Amino acid sequence: VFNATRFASVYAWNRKRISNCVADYSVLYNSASFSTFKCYGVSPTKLN
Amino acid sequence: KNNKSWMESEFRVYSSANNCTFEYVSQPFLMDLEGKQGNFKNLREFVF
Repeated sequence: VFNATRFASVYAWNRKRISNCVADYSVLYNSASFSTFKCYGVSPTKLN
Repeated sequence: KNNKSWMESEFRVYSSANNCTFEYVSQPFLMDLEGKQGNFKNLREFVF
């Protein structure tokens, strides 16, 4: 999703359903490849 | 009966599918579709 070919519009957003899998989120927080990283209600290290 | 090849034609499982939450597909294999007559030779028991 982050490295997708092209993103959708603000009113017809491409909602990707994610289920039955795992993923590292601390690497995304420390990826140094994002402009905005704002998590509300939960820390990026807590949700891991 | 004849010129058989035991090939699949009809797939009448369902009409449509939407709002999927789980998906899984096993590795490719070749099922023994050879239709034989007589007594029962295999017993596949399952519990759900």
